[PDB]
Amino acid sequence: AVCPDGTRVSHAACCAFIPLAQDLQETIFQNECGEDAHEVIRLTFHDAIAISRSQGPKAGGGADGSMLLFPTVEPNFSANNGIDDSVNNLIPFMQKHNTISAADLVQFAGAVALSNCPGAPRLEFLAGRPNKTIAAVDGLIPEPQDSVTKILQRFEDAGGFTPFEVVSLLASHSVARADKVDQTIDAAPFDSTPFTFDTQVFLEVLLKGVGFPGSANNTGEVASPLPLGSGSDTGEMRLQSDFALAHDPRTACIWQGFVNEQAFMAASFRAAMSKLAVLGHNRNSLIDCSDVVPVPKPATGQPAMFPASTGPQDLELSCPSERFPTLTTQPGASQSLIAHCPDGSMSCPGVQFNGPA
Ligand code: HEM
Ligand SMILES: *[C@@H]1O[C@H](CO)[C@@H](O[C@@H]2O[C@H](CO)[C@@H](O)[C@H](O)[C@H]2NC(C)=O)[C@H](O)[C@H]1NC(C)=O
Ligand SMILES: *[C@H]1O[C@H](CO)[C@@H](O)[C@H](O)[C@@H]1O
Ligand SMILES: [Ca+2]
Ligand SMILES: [Ca+2]
Ligand SMILES: [Sm+3]
Repeated sequence: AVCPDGTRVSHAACCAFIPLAQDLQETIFQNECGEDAHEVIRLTFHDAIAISRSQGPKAGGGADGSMLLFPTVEPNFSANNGIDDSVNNLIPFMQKHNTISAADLVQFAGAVALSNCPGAPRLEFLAGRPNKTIAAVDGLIPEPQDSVTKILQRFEDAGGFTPFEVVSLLASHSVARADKVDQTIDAAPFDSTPFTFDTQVFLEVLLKGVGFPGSANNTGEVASPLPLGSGSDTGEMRLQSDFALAHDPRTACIWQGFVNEQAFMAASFRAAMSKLAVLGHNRNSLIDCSDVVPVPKPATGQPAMFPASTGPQDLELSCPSERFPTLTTQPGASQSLIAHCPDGSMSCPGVQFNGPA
């Protein structure tokens, strides 16, 4: 088909996603992999994972837009703490771009946001999820204090995910920060490059922790290898769950497998997101609109590196059968601050709408 703007696309049904991408980029992402992109990418996962094979359809409809359609239910569960701002940012798009369902809007917006993160894959995007569902029940969202057994079980119950797929999806923590785990600090990143979809998170979670970016006894948090912060440039935070996954016998070799393996990490993330984005649906019933997902920013191609203040002597390795790669170390005697802002500054407040969530 040829869309009103002149773009030739695979299917006429995909045309409406072109002005939706443009509006999302102009209004909330500004083509950056920043705070508002990060919040939307987390929303794609919390919308989709709230589904349970064992409990039946009444527990939740998966990638069904339930967070937007029932903004006062799930966003208020304690495991969904902080999800409200992303829901309030996307509801105005649901109302304006009103030929696209809330469910499709959530997944597409996640794809567009990810496209702004250098090294991300260009996600598959299928369209056609209905615009009516139910509110999910509580307890379906994994939490950072959860054990690996609990987490792997949640993902298997939700959609048959394998432990490989689960760790693959956690490549999203390469572009992720925390505001609620420690109430005294904002936007504590999970790796030293939270605006770049690289493999640093897999490397850095394997370093010995030496302190905390904020206070020392928050639920779901463990010691960080790069806890130094100053002004708005908050130190790195480490989640108990990511730490546990990196060291458990079921997942340790998969975790290490992504260190310094950018294209493998990106292709694996894409395959698992392909599955996540259609939870609650038969993929044979959705039409393929992958061609209207923006082309991602390319990585620079540089290998992973130990941040200054760290080195191979700091590794806490857990995979007996695979060789840890030989990496260089960024020069410098002490930790560099991790920038609060994509252009390296500290002053970049993201667009935020008020709303019902
Ligand atoms: C065991 C599974 C996971 C757990 C327990 C987990 C936990 C968390 C926690 C606690 C935060 C911090 C929220 C805050 O306090 O502000 C967070 C942030 C984030 N997570 Fe995860 N997560 C997991 C899986 C995922 C997956 C599968 C994705 C996406 C495909 C995802 C994407 C992100 C993003 C992008 C952020 C950053 C949001 C922001 O910076 O505002 N997470 N995660
Ligand atoms: C999907 O459902 C939502 C919620 O019912 C619809 O949102 C309404 O959209 C109209 C414009 O079409 C607005 O006047 C309303 O304010 C919106 N309602 C709410 C509660 O925000 C949306 O239009 C539906 N989309 C599709 C494709 O059917
Ligand atoms: C970042 O900053 C640290 C000091 O905070 C340096 O040691 C490093 O070389 C890099 O410039
Ligand atoms: Ca949902
Ligand atoms: Ca990163
Ligand atoms: Sm946030």
